[PDB]
Amino acid sequence: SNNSVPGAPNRVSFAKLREPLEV
Amino acid sequence: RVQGPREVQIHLVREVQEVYRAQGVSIHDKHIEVIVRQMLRRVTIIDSGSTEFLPGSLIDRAEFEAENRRVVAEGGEPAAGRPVLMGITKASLATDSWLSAASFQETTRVLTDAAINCRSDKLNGLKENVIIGKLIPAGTGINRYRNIAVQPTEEARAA
Amino acid sequence: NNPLSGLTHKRRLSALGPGGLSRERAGLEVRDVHPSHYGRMCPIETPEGPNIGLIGSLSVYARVNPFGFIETPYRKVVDGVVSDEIVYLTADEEDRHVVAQANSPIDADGRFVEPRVLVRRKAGEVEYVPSSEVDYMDVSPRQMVSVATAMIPFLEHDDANRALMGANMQRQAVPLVRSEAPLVGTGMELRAAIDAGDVVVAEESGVIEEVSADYITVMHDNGTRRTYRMRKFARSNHGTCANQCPIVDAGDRVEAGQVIADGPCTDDGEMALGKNLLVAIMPWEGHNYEDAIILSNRLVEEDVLTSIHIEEHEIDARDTKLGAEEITRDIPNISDEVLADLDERGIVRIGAEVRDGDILVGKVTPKGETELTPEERLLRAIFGEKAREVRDTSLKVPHGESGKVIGIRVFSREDEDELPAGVNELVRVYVAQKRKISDGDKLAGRHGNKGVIGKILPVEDMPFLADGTPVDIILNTHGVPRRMNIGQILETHLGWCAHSGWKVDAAKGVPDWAARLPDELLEAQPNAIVSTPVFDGAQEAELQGLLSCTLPNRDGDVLVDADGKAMLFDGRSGEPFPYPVTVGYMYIMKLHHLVDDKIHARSTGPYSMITQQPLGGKAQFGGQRFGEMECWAMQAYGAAYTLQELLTIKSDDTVGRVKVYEAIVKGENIPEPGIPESFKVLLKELQ
Amino acid sequence: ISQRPTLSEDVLTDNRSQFVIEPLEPGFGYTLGNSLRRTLLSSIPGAAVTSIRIDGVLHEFTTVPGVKEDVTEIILNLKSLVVSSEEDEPVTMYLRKQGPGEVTAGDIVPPAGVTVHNPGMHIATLNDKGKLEVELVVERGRGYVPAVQNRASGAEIGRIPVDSIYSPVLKVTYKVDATRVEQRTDFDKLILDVETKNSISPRDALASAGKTLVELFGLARELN
Amino acid sequence: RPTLSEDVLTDNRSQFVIEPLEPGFGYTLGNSLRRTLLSSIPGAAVTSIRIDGVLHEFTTVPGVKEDVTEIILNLKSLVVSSEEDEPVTMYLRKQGPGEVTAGDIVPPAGVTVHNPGMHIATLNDKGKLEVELVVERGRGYVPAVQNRASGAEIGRIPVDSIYSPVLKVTYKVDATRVEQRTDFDKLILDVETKNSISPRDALASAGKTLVELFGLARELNVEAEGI
Amino acid sequence: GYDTPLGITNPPIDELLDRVSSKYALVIYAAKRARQINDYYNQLGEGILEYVGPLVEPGLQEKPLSIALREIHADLLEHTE
Amino acid sequence: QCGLPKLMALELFKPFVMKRLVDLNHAQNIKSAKRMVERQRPQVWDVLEEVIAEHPVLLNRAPTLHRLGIQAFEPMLVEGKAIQLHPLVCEAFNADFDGDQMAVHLPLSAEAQAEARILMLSSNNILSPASGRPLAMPRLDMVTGLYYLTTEVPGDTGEYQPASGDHPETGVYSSPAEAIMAADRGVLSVRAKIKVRLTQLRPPVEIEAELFGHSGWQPGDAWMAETTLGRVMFNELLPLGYPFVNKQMHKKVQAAIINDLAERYPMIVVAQTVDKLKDAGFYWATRSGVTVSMADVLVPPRKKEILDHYEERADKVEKQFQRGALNHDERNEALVEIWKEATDEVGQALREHYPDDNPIITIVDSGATGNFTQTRTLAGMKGLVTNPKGEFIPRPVKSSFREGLTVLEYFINTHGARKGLADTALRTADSGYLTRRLVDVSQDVIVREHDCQTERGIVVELAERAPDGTLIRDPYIETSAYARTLGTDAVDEAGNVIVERGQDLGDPEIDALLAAGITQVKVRSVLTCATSTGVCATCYGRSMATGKLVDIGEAVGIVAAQSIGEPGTQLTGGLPRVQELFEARVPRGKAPIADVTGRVRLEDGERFYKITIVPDDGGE
DNA sequence: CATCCGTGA
Ligand SMILES: [Mg+2]
Ligand SMILES: [Zn+2]
Repeated sequence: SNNSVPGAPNRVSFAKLREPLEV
Repeated sequence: RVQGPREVQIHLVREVQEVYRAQGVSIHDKHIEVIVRQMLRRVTIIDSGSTEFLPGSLIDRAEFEAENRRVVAEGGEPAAGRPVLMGITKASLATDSWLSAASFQETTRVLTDAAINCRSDKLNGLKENVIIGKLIPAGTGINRYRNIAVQPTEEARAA
Repeated sequence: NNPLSGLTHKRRLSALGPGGLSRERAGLEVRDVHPSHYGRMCPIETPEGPNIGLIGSLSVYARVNPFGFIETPYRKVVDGVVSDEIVYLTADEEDRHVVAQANSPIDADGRFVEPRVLVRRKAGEVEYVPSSEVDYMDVSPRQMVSVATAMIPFLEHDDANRALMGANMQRQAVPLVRSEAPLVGTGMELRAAIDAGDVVVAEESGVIEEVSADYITVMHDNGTRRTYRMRKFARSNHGTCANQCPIVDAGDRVEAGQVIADGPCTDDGEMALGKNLLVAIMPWEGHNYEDAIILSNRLVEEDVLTSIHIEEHEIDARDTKLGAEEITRDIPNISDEVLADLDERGIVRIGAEVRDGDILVGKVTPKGETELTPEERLLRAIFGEKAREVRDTSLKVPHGESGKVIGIRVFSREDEDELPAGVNELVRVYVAQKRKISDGDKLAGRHGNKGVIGKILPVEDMPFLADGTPVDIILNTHGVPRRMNIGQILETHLGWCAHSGWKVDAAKGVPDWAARLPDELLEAQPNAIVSTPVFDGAQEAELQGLLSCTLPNRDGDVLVDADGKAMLFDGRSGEPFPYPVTVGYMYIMKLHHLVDDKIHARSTGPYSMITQQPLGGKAQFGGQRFGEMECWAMQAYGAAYTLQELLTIKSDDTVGRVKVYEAIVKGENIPEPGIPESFKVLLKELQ
Repeated sequence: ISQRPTLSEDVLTDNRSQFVIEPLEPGFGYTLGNSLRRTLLSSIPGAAVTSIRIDGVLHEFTTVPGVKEDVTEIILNLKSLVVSSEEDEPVTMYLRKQGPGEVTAGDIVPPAGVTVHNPGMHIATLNDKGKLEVELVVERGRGYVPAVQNRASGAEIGRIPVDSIYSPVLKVTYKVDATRVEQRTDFDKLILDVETKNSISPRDALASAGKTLVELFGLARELN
Repeated sequence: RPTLSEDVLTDNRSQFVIEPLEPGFGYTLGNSLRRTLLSSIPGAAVTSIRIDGVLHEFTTVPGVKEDVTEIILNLKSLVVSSEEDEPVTMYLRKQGPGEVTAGDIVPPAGVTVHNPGMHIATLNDKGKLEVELVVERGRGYVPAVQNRASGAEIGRIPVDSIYSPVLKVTYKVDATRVEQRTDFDKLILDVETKNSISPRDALASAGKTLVELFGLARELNVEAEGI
Repeated sequence: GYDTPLGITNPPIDELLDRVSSKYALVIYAAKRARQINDYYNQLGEGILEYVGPLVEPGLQEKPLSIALREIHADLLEHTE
Repeated sequence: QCGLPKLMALELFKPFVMKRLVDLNHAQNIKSAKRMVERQRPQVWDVLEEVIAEHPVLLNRAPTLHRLGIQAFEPMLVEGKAIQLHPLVCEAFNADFDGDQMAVHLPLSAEAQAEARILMLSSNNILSPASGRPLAMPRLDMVTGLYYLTTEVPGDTGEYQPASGDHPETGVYSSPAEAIMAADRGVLSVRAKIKVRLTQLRPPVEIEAELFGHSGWQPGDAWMAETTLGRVMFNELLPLGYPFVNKQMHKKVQAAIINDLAERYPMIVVAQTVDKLKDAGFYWATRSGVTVSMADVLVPPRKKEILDHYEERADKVEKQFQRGALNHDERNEALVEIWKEATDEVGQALREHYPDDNPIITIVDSGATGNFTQTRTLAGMKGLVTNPKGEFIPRPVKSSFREGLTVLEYFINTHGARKGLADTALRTADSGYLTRRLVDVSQDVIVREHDCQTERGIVVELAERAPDGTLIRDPYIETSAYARTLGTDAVDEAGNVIVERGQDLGDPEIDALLAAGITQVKVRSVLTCATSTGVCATCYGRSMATGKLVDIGEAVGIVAAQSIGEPGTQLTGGLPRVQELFEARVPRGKAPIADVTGRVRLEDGERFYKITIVPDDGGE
């Protein structure tokens, strides 16, 4: 997932793990 | 001043061309020459002579050699003339019609001078005619083509 | 324009305005991209026109400090060890320090991999620097971009020229009848939709007590009830269709901050700026020559690219010197066939159909008691009909406009509705149109790939795959490598993998190419949604591999190859196209440049009050301008009579244009032009 | 160098059916199955809704009190409604349902000679206190006929013209087995693939396709 | 409105104009009618030949101007109608100075040559020429490698068989404006045939042929259609 | 030797240009005759002594310019500058 | 022709339709006929169809940079609300289809329509008045489509095979009607080299003389050829009477054919011929199989190998500067050279690695569109980027766009991309201003007479004398001589005159002087010829658009201005140089010239250059 | 040949 914060549809992401801060 | 009026024309045309050559643009020398021709149509007044030509004034070759053709027949001193090269801007401003000049650039300057010299405009040009709404003095506008009578051949006749 | 249009426009960095600079004062230094703009202001998003570089958007992660400067977040590295502690830095403060790039490899604890890493330094200079000297590092790879910019998948594959247009055009997207989320995302599509305010977010947690198309009621945990009303079929500032629909069903458990109902251009709380179209990268009978676009008629028969457009028509009744304007159903010399769609007051009835020229609000005004024509006096004695003193001043439908009347707003001075001095009755009729997509409508993708619809073929004419499915959109191959925006190509590949679904081979282990691929993407369903964050996400090796993973259709056959291409059949000749064509799915947006607005013409009409020339604009029904540049073209040709006509009897010849209209309708010859009234003006201005 | 009258075989499935036609001329199979494909997708007669009316509604762009959907989304849901009518002239259907619960294509009441083939189709989720009285008009036609045409005829202000997708055909394709073995054994075998909407049979679709084409190719045979 | 059929003419070929077709049926009718005239009409042509003074191909025939190649080609253009399916054989022999044509050919019973004025080869003095021809029947076009064993291996030459009596067909699809609709299709069709059959007849046969195909489909129900 | 000229390309301008001094002349040449033909039709209804009518067969609803341009090709007009 | 919307035209011809409505009694007067058109009654759509009959309209597309910016068309009523435009005139309007609009002006007066159909009709303005080259030629899909079939593929199927063994000659067909049936069966490739007997195509001039003795080829006379099936279909368009062309159709090849057709064959032939080419280009662009994939775009094999070589040659330069043996001005100057060399070797790595099947290269090398420098950027590497100063950055973008640029790379490329868009907007403003100055200065310049009669002209260098012998064509031949008219009889060494005076120089008339040996001709110029007002016709010579002598009355002054300003957008001296020349400014360079001819006396000093010249003829 | 004001882009 990318933004697992609100209760959103699951959009899987090619990524290096981004945990600095939410937009 | 070194190589004369004809050489300076050939130099401009090819130096101009050289810029469009490098970037892959092909303009025929013809079109360039048309503009170049318009730059040298004026010669300056070295000595006034008997003429009414103010010294240090750029006047057309046609006018310069026709006034020096009238004064030569009059008996007075002809004005000494040296050829002069003009940039297209000031050349466009030095035009005979104040209408064409004012409708180009520096409109406040054109009118100030023209209203003082009492310059009368013969509405005979492209920019001149378009403004007043006359047919332009070129193409299908010239009297040669404009005044044409078309009639059926004597062979052609109602049935 | 869209939930993003607002968003983008709510945060803009303009150097224009009072206290700032003028457009002519700005040289070439003010406009270009400065080094300090990193993470603060976007280098991509800026207008194309004469305002370029003087207008920009704020970078995503940036914020404003109490002194009016722009701060930006960086992660703090103690000693080669990344710390979650974050401090916001200003422009000049960062220059005194040294910053590492976001994508630099980091230990699971927090340490760096290589001693020398990529380093950002004052004055836009960059060098390799030992790990002992590293002060800070970027928050995100996508730190330097703006909101609309980060919504461009595979941004780092498109040149800044087209990527610029890719950002600018998203702004002009149009809200469709219903909207789908893109198969290829970037992750930004969620937070953009929420922070737009044009969706409905739940304030406090609870359960949906009742849901209707009109409103949603939420039963909280403490007992209180908040009701969220749905904006239904409202006209935006730009005539687009702000229409909201409830997502949740009655009885759903909803937490705080969750989207319970989204608006236009939104699908399940995500920015839905377009549709997912089955693309084909090929020339086709020239109909897509020079950036034109061919569409499947399926997009017309299934309203896939159909939009609703609302217009507000206004008219008032004032107090005049000859009496007062009154809004009535009785208009002089009009049949009952024309008035048929009005009510008793003179207003059109809601739901009625209106075409151009028809009457919306019947108003008549007392015309001045001037001596009527002796020839019209004679004409009124024969038929014995006495003239009324009321002239028709009705509100008719403007040329081009048409649709269904979807509401009336009337304000009367009588009904105590407070009006400006002089006005009695004011009427507002609202008319919506259901514009399907047609020829000349400007479409675009996110990669600066624009163009208009050249032709929409019948569904059968369309180049189709082996299983019979016809493609939706046929883009031309020629206009791709030139623009350097081959991110539209990568979107097509990943777009196909997302539609078919895939499954990496786990037998004999996890393959070496899909080794950096996170676990959750090793198996995907048909019609799956994925994220390709800018400066992260998919890489060319994984994309190529995924093209091999493509799951077969219902008939048990794979349709595209490892190249991403497939074999098409020409729907016209039947024979198969000689070579494999690149097929996949692309996200295409409907931009707000529609022919139904753009088209305009005029025989005769209104004229300038001073120069006596035609007026200008479609709004005033004015004619085109034949400028100084166009008069040179005529002059060059030598078409004196054409040029003369345009500037005389076609323009401001007061007596000419009238006698030209008569010569035409009588079928005679065009008379000789006179004197341009404008020239008379000049000779008087000189005087 | 061989002569044999052709065949027209069949390998079935409920919704879709494979037709096998052989033996055909070399390089003829493609431009033959295509002429059927283009006849199917465009000019096969079917039936669908043309116009509707709702209680308390005068135009497409509004909401019924108590219902979750708006008329736009409701009309858009009814586009996937599958209908088959024998009445060559227009007929009127009905749908009336009140209180809580869901309404479907099953609650539609088709008169004599009209049949709904997909009753499980969702139309609208009527919450409590929500009432929905509708009135649908069904006609026979072919291809695709836009809504915009109904309105100018004289249709009263109550009516809401809806797009018509008459085409009962779903998806058509083909593949060809050409035996190019160097001999007088060179022929093509056609495998046509036709899937319908459960409005008509795949066979009945190929039959109306042929009847059309036969009548068209009969004008090339008539003398001057 | 029911569709019309028209004709603009020339001796060997002519153009046919079909209008007005229901929108989208021009192309639906286009390539399907072309591939029928070119492939689905039976005739007769030369399968293989045999020359007396030939043991290999590169050397020309003794006493003949033309090469071995240019004679095969001239023979390909020979138009012939055989009455029996089974392969027949015709002999063409001539000697001395002059020119050999298609009227010099000795044809079997029920086998007709339709262009007896066709140039074939220019023989000179002391120039002998004896040729055995093998005539079969079929459809369309068949390559030469497929006919490499249809003559005695003492100089048997495989020839490209052009069975089809229709030579070349092209088509264009313009749009005619019916009523207010400018969507209707107009089909123009160019057809050139041999000297065997008229184009006007080659279409009727090509037209009747296809009616049979679409019969199979129609037989099942004959539900609905309108003209 | 070419294909049949369609619509506004007929009469072929090349053959039109053989019967005139320049492109510009042909314009006034034709147009002034187009004026005569349209006069004749408007005058004839109520006036005698009109210019000579169409020296060729007028196509159904043929434009006066299109009439003139054809009879120029028929050499049925005289040319004066 | 042009597609005019049914909605646009009705308001355009509104009083022309009202006229015929009361003619055919649909309306009783002019007031009611007006009401009919506004209500859009179904009657008027039949009436309007008759009104616009051969009544030309104008299509203007701004900016109007040259006179072909406004062209006439025969209006065609069309469903929809968009204007339909011909794919060829897009080169003239410089109009694409990314949302471009066009103004429409309807001529009323009898003279105006005459001017439109004759002077301004698009089918008459085929050539550029600036160069005489075709603008209405195959351009994008068309060129790639034709280039397809005229290509000769070596081992493709159906190819001609010599006779050997027991099998005769394979690949020889009697007629084009046969070869058509072969590819229809699947035996023949439309790109394979075969042998066919043709009956309706005139053979090459070199072969016509061999097979007929120039007995005058005739429709029916046969001859054998060695081309491909596609090259035959292509020559049926040119069509008859034009010598067969057995080559593959690069754009330059197609540019030659049309330019030849412009000369000899008449206008209505060219207009129809080029039209056929368009229809052929698109149909074959379709079945050309030209498609962009991630697979068709391949990164070089020695990608990392080559870049490691020059990065190693770079680190050597960095360490040579680290010791301070290299100047800072010299350090980057060498670093620029290293990576410039690197980028080249990457491009070479693509050409040979890329099949000529590759659609990315197929489009580039066929002159259709795109540069290989784009292909390099896409598949190889971006290379050097420009500084805000303009100088090339010492740091190189090693990544291609297929691989994905690094975050920092995208940043610096973007900077350059923007400043490019800014300048492209600023030059245009300068270009249009220069244009308007040029127009005003040459407005009184019109062709008023037929001949000045003066013998004055100017010398043109026809060709340069090769050192070994023979001759070398001058590079300025096309632009300085080819359209001129002679001012003096051109004689060789003999007393024999090759070209008379008063003769226009054509293509073969250059070769008559080129082979004769004469390398200098005197030609009548606009400069030399002197008349009262404007210029003469003869001096000016061949109008680049007509291919014939300029008509008396043409405003050659304005056309010249447009012809100079139109392509001014494509410059780097540059455009400021062009202004510096036409405005006669005392230049920046200010290079000195010799006052009197003589022996040069160089006496350089390190602080200053001084040049003395001893006069050749006495003098001081 | 280099500055100061006014006029354009
Ligand atoms: Mg554009
Ligand atoms: Zn002269």
